[PDB]
Amino acid sequence: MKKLFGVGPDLLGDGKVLFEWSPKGNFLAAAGSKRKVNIFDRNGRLYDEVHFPPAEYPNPDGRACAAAQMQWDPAGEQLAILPAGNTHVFIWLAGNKEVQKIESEFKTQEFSCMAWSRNGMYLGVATVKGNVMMYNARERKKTPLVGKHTKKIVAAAWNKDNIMALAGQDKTVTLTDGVTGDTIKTFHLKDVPMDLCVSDKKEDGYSRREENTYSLNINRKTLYIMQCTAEGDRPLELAFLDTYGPIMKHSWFGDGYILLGYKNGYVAVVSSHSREISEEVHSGKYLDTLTDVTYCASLGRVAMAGANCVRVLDANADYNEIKGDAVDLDANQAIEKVGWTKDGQVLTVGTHNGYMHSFLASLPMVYDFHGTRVLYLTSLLEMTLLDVSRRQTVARIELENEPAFCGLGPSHAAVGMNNQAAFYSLGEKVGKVVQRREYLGTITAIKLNETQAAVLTGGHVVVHPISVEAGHAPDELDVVIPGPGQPANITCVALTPTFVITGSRTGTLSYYLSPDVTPVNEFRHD
Repeated sequence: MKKLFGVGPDLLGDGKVLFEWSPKGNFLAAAGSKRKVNIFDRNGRLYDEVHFPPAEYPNPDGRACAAAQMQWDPAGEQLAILPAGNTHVFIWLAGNKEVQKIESEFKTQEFSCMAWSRNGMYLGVATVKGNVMMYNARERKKTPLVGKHTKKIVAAAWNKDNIMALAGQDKTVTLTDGVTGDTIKTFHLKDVPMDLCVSDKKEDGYSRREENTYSLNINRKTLYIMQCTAEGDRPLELAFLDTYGPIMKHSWFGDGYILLGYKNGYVAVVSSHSREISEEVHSGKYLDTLTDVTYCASLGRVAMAGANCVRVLDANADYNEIKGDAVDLDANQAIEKVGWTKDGQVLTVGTHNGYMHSFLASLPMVYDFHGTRVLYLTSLLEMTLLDVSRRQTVARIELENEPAFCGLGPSHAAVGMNNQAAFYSLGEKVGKVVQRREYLGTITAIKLNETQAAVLTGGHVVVHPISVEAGHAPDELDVVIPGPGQPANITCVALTPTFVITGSRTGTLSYYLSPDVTPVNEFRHD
């Protein structure tokens, strides 16, 4: 991979880096030893800095993390930071930057773990005495629930059934409803778990599509799979080989698969169904240390957390160490948490002494084709007009605006965060700022030709020659193809020099011989 961004022990301190990505992909919150969380950007810039109050139970270990267990809800609206040794839960809003300090309603009781709902409207944060507070995102009220466990709940996860599930130190799994507040089911473990991953167990029979099968890594060696969907009520026993090491943390992923991250660098995958349950489909030695395993369920990428390096396993290619994706770091750190973006853009690597490490994955598909020339992208700052046939660089188009679209015209290239048209000429200057047209609507289907860009924005084919001279404005030069007074129905436009081909919803494939507004032909796609 190529290095995108990385922070030393300055905004984190000389400690372990624990992170979680937003599902939006534009926010990454990394917490280090010092009591500050660095919310990052898609480029890795510091989006927001939050300062914690002095903790009532400060951490005596320097090589650790200030946040006990933080996570992002799968909606991208709130960040629930849970600092270590505190009596508060910081809901960080990604919209207005304000920190919602939710005090503990259990009369100054130290929190242990939290869990985000898959729907996003529910939140359950656990204490070290087993008490779990209830918080709803849609109403902003705090509801205390006194008594769920008798000891510290190490981790917790929600499900799609709105059932609060907990992994407490009292060797119990409480499946309490998030609406009625009643314990629906209770599963008794044999020892102390440390994680809780709730995902579907697909079988060849009939199983429920909602998250109802739970899984807990017990003693960091043994994983129980109890089904609640349609079959059985017992934790179906899994026996794993002791030579592979201890599973430091499991994480359910894929089609019922289990990401068995064995602490000795071993990786296994166990399928979960009725016929064979205890078999290990994936078997291979990959590292010597595995302090963290993780999965992104969009690219099939499994990241390792070794003592010195980070190995990327491509689940699309049967968990192979792609060294073009794998990362070797300096021999003075120890990757404690490794992660992916929830949709997957950046390999996120956190070491034990504050080296924030983040690496751009396989490059995004920001490409447009106009003949053999391809307006593809090589990095988030510059896309590259590079011909496939010649493999010799034609244009390294710098993108001051965010790369979200590229309109490959023979004259210009329109880039921007789907409303800005950062028109980038491809002639005398590569990537020059021709126009910065923050359009009135989203730039849906722009089409650039030798003069104009058919900026189909707001359902209107905005047609305007991009090379606007000094003293002129493209805004008045926007020749709206379904002009003001004509209904807008075009959902794709093929701006060509011969014809401005506009694909309407009504089928009016209009053919404007003059590039502005006048047709000599109009195809009716009935």
